[PDB]
Amino acid sequence: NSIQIGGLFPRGADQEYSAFRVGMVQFSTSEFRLTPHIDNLEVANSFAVTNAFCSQFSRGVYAIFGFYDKKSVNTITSFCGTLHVSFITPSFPTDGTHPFVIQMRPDLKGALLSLIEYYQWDKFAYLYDSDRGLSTLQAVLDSAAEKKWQVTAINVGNINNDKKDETYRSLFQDLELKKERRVILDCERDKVNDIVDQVITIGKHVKGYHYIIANLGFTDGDLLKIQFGGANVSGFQIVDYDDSLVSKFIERWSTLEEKEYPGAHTATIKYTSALTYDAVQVMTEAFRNLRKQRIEISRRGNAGDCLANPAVPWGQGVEIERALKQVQVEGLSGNIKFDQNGKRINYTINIMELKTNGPRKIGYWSEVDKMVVT
Amino acid sequence: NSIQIGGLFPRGADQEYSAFRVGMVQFSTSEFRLTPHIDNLEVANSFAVTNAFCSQFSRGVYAIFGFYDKKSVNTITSFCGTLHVSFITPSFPTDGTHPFVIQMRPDLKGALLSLIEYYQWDKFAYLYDSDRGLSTLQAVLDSAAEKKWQVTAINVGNINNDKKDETYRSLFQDLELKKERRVILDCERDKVNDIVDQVITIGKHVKGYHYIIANLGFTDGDLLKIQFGGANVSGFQIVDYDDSLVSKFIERWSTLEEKEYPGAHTATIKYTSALTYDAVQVMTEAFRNLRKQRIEISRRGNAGDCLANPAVPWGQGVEIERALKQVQVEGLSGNIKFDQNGKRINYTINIMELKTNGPRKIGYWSEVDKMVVT
Amino acid sequence: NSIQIGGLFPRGADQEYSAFRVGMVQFSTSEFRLTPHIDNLEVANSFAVTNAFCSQFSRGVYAIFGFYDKKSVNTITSFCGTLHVSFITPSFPTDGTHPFVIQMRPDLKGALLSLIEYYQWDKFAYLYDSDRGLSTLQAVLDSAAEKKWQVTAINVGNINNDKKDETYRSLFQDLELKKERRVILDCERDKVNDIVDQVITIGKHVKGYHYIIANLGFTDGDLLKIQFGGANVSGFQIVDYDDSLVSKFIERWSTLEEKEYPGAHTATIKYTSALTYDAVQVMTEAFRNLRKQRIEISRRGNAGDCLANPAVPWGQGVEIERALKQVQVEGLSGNIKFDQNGKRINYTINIMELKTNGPRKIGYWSEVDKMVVT
Amino acid sequence: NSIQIGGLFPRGADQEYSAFRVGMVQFSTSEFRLTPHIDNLEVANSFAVTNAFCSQFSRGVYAIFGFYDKKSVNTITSFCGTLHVSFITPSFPTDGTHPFVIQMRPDLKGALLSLIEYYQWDKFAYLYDSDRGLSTLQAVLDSAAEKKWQVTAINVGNINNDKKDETYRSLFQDLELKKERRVILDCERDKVNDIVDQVITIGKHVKGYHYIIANLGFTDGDLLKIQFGGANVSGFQIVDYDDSLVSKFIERWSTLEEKEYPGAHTATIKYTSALTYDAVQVMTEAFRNLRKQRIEISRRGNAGDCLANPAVPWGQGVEIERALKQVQVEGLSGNIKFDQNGKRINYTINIMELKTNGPRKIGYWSEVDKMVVT
Ligand SMILES: *[C@@H]1O[C@H](CO)[C@@H](O[C@@H]2O[C@H](CO)[C@@H](O[C@@H]3O[C@H](CO)[C@@H](O)[C@H](O)[C@@H]3O)[C@H](O)[C@H]2NC(C)=O)[C@H](O)[C@H]1NC(C)=O
Ligand SMILES: *[C@@H]1O[C@H](CO)[C@@H](O[C@@H]2O[C@H](CO)[C@@H](O[C@@H]3O[C@H](CO)[C@@H](O)[C@H](O)[C@@H]3O)[C@H](O)[C@H]2NC(C)=O)[C@H](O)[C@H]1NC(C)=O
Ligand SMILES: *[C@@H]1O[C@H](CO)[C@@H](O[C@@H]2O[C@H](CO)[C@@H](O)[C@H](O)[C@H]2NC(C)=O)[C@H](O)[C@H]1NC(C)=O
Ligand SMILES: *[C@@H]1O[C@H](CO)[C@@H](O[C@@H]2O[C@H](CO)[C@@H](O)[C@H](O)[C@H]2NC(C)=O)[C@H](O)[C@H]1NC(C)=O
Ligand SMILES: *[C@@H]1O[C@H](CO)[C@@H](O)[C@H](O)[C@H]1NC(C)=O
Repeated sequence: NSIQIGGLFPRGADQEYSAFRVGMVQFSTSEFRLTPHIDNLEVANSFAVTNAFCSQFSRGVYAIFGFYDKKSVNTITSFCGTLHVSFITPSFPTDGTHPFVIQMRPDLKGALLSLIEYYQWDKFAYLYDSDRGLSTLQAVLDSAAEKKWQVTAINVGNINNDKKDETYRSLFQDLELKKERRVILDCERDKVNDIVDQVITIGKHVKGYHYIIANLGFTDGDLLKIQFGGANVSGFQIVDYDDSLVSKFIERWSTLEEKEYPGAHTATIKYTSALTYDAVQVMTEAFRNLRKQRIEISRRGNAGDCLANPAVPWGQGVEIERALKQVQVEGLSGNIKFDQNGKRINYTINIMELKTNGPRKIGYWSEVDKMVVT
Repeated sequence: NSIQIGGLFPRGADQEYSAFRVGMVQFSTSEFRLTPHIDNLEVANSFAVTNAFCSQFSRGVYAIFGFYDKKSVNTITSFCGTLHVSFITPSFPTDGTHPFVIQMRPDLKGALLSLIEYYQWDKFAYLYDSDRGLSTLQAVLDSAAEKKWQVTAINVGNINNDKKDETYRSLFQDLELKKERRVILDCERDKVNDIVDQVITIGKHVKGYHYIIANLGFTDGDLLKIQFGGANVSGFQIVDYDDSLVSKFIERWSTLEEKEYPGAHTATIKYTSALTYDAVQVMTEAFRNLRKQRIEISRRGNAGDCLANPAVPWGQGVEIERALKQVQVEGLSGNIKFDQNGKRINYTINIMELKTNGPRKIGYWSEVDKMVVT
Repeated sequence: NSIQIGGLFPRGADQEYSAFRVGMVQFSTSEFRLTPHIDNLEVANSFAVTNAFCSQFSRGVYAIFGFYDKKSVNTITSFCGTLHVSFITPSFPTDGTHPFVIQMRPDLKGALLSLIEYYQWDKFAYLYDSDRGLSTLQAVLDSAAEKKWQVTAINVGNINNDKKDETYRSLFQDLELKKERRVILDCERDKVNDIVDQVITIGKHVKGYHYIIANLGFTDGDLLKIQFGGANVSGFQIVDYDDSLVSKFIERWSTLEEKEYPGAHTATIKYTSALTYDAVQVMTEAFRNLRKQRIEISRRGNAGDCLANPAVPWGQGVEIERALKQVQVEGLSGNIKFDQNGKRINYTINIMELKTNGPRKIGYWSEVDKMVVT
Repeated sequence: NSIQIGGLFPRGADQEYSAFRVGMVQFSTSEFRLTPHIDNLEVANSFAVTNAFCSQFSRGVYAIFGFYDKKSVNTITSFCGTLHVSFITPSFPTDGTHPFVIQMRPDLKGALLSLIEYYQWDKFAYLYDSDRGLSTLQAVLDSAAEKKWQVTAINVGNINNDKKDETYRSLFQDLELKKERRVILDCERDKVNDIVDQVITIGKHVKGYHYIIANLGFTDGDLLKIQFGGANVSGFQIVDYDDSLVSKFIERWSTLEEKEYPGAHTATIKYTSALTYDAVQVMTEAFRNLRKQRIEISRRGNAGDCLANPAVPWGQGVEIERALKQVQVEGLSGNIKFDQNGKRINYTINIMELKTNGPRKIGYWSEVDKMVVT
């Protein structure tokens, strides 16, 4: 017995595929090994996404894995809900419940607002980018209306990097004359690097400037640049380099080669690859459970076409979904347990503060409890 | 001749289809005819939208008319840009550049900001509905940062229709706490109607307050239940009922046998229906210019499917776009001229106020010239 | 042993006839049965009233139930007092003392004056209607002269359904001129509803005002519109929904259907229909008491003619009157007991306020004890 | 040329019947005669009024003359407007439009308010009775709210005679609370006489106190009982004993004995009798106009009864209305012209002021022209 799945990846994501492959070989059960059919593409292009989805569907697949973007999420969820097909993804959670989706990335509004309240903040600048949804923006606006914060929201994605050098100085002079020292960067890792580059270029990271990063990849980017800048820099992390699971994994990982396993001859891993590992873990766990419950959801014939009207659902997929969301596992990202919808719950996020010696875990946040300090 | 096209109407757009039929019968002639294949659907279901698009593309149409929403726009844009088939629509404009799309609804951010500057506001509230987009919210936030305002933003989209009575009351109570007299509603017609009902109920339409309907359909809502409260009320209009063309159209529209043409026996008309009328007009003019240019625009049953891998378009489509964006004509919305990206230009927006003796066009706004008073 | 009676109802009073039947079946048989002959008619047309009265007196009835108006009351009073035929009615009591008339409606003047003294008013407005008499107006004017008040009286009855909005708006504007915030409506359900709609339209139900509905139908009106405006709204009630008999009756009453029992599938009930039910109870009790006293009230022959000269009144009629003015029971309206003139006594009027949570009683008013607080 | 009519008179009306006979004489056209069937009754008893009406309608009458009060007017209006039967009366007009009713008495609100203004009044009192309608009271309160008056209204018709000494005493003492020196008396003849008697008893008839008689007969009561005292006293006069016609009539009125013509040997005549005279005159004139228009209105004791179901009128009746509301003569009351409703149009009232010498005509009030000076 062997289950066939479909994988969707962007054009330029080597480390995530490396993690997927190493997880496949590690967790490979001689009882049943998985056969993934891979499709690389431009995740933003919804046409290519739909073409790939239809191709995987015509191949008779029970579950799909891959990333989605802001311009490719609604079609994904709609297809999954209409065909009752399972889509696993470490990408940003959806702006609301969406059945038949497995979110391996935890929310961030909670821990972020907790950190804010903890540092006793009342005024700051939220520099955001429309890449992972705008739920955090709406969340902070609501919490500002609640606690009466004088927050200033500013988008940066529409600004061309070419012309985004003079407007930068303009807005920074505005912040200086307004004394907007506190900032929150809800942007992508690459954009975060670009912005810290511009900052080091202007040197506006003097004492008082308390920078916060609204992402889980704190140690992923470059922080040795602002290490000794005397600037309050904070962030979150989801993978703990302290536990033994992560330690043995990173051993076996950095002990690899960048020839057949790109982006794997180092230590600093990206939370995306860790969530891919955990997703392979949960997938094999759910398939083992389905095989042990005496349930054979194996389709006799091909699932057929996607655009074929009317919709052609099937209950074995509903059982698959109920199986994925009936799981409780450990991985590089900590504890893993989903609710009835598909989100991830019972998790912990390690808060980190940048210092001269380097980053230090200054506490942890969870859902049952608020932010904790150690 | 006889040229066929498609229509992607929602389930609940009757006035729009009525105006579509009206334009079809009026602008029609013997030079050729327009054959629309219509589809009434759930416009948020990206799966259904994709099915309808692929269908109308298999039939070999030359263009498409219809609608979309935040949960269906990227699919349409990518499909049209990959297949080079055009797509006309009165729905909200795309937050960016997108080819093979003709957007009939002009932008609103500019006129809104000009009006706010005219009234010289510094601290106010903004009630938005996530279900329609947030570009305007982001624009106003940027302008506030650049102008030191106090914008209290609030989402009213997640509010179901089962208990949306105490929610608004608590909301406006909280606003009264913050001493919020000035408000801006960026919502559809039904939502603004409900909000106004609750305002009246809590008696918040009296002198001292202000309201601004961030929509081109000012006189389309039941603006009479508040015309006598005593509160400032401003808004925007795109159809000028004091023009010759609008009156000559109403002469035939108010006598249309509503049973036959739903939502027709009246003198009011939603701006979506007017933009649909203008859309029929512009596509007719474009195909007429094209047929009168000595170009072979013959297309046979050689399209087939939409998921063709590789996906090859037909190069004649690019011509239609070049001809659909080279139209400079007048209609219910006023002047109509498009740019290279499909957005509208050289347009006018009548800034209206509400007085006890009815609304009155206090001024006009444009993109080349800022707000103008009279 | 079926006892014949008559009934006079307007054209539009169906809830009242429904309650009449409910009562006829509740007290159906103690030692006998009843038999009503109904007549619907324009009650303000004294000609039809006279025709009905004469037709019923010809059928040899022992009593009569029905309504009247300001312009159909002297006819009833005279005919009854000359022919010795009782007349039970919930309509407005007479502007004086008249025999052979049982007025089931209590007087509202005393409680209204006590309430006005309680709120300590000195200058206010009184909106009256030429519908049920001006006795209240005369009483309040006299008490004003005796207490140095400033009453602004306005008639709102002699206006058609063609300029209502203009009339009410101009009226309340004239009020605003005098800075009048305290108002008293002596109108009925329809008029108060219209006035409330209009005052909401102009926004005068907000904090800083005070209204008093001078009718026992406080809850019977639609107050849900102004429950949240923030303005005082006082009123009177005669049926305590929080009682035992009222609760059992409303349980038995809301279960019925609007097909056989119009206006009998709700939780509320107008004081007119409640008084109708109580009147059925009164008539039953009186005739049963007569049967207990062993009185053969049978006619020796036919009643005769309604206009016979010399008009001869059958003596037994007098005794009937006594049995109607001697009974004391407990019903919806409360302690039902009459005096030697037909009026009501030992009654209780529950004063009510409209708080945001809903109409919550504050006290009660009696004839021996003035307004009580609670 | 022999017409039978009906007359309704109170039990105690002498001057009115005397004038009726004198008029039937002075207009006994040799062409045709008017045979009256007279009925003396208690006009405050709707039963007797209706019985008499039916008796006269049975004997085949074409027109009916008589009086009524606030307790018998709606009966008359309904019976007439239903059976299409004319009813002439000098009694108080009807508040509204009631067809088939000739109202020879002019209204009084106009001249009354015009006088109030001509004397520059701002605050005063108004003692009325409930026996002739509250129209004047309502008009006064309306024009007060419109002209910012401080008016103290009182009802003095609900009190007996023995309890007047104390009641009137306390009433006047309270009236002096606001130091009232200007009062209006909209009462009957006996009422005003008792009022002025109690006044002189209390001694408040001295200068400073201004009284007004709100009626047309400011010559009949004790014009001299309170004359001496220099106290401002005013009044109205519909008749003018100086005119030639009135003098030629009074010359015979006085000479005429009292036995066969009770209440006749005098020089002053209660306005009711003058209007009775004018009524006979106009009825003769109308029947003459009809007999001249070559019209047959043959009617007799065949029309049937009053309570017939369904009450059917007869066409030839309506014409008589057009024959009474479309005539014009010059009698005691002056120019007589009616409208489509039945009331007068172009009457000329005279004003009178009392001095130690006697009454003196001040000016005259009309409908088109307001008060006038001589
Ligand atoms: C940057 O990081 C340093 C790390 O220690 C922060 O230092 C201490 O942090 C607290 C809170 O994070 C600061 O204080 C608060 O103190 C003010 C009084 O100044 C009080 O009103 C507030 O209620 C709150 O308790 C404190 O000033 C700061 N420094 C010291 C010497 O304790 C620092 O706050 C972080 N932010 C910046 C802008 O440096
Ligand atoms: C509703 O609209 C009326 C329009 O009359 C607004 O009255 C407006 O009143 C304000 C008062 O602050 C005026 O502002 C002023 O101009 C004078 C003279 O330059 C200046 O000295 C003041 O400091 C203030 O800036 C405003 O001009 C006037 N409207 C217009 C069109 O001129 C009323 O405020 C509006 N209601 C609300 C709630 O906004
Ligand atoms: C409305 O109701 C409030 C609360 O009952 C009234 O406020 C009272 O008004 C009197 C004046 O008559 C004040 O002395 C009191 O302090 C007020 N509060 C209380 C708790 O008694 C108010 O007057 C009423 N009328 C209006 C127009 O608001
Ligand atoms: C009573 O009548 C007299 C004259 O007949 C009125 O008198 C003068 O009238 C002018 C007109 O406004 C007033 O300004 C004077 O005050 C009047 N003089 C006096 C001595 O009163 C008078 O106004 C009338 N009213 C009263 C109450 O006497
Ligand atoms: C805008 O449109 C109007 C109407 O067609 C036209 O007259 C005007 O020239 C246009 N503006 C420009 C800049 O072309």
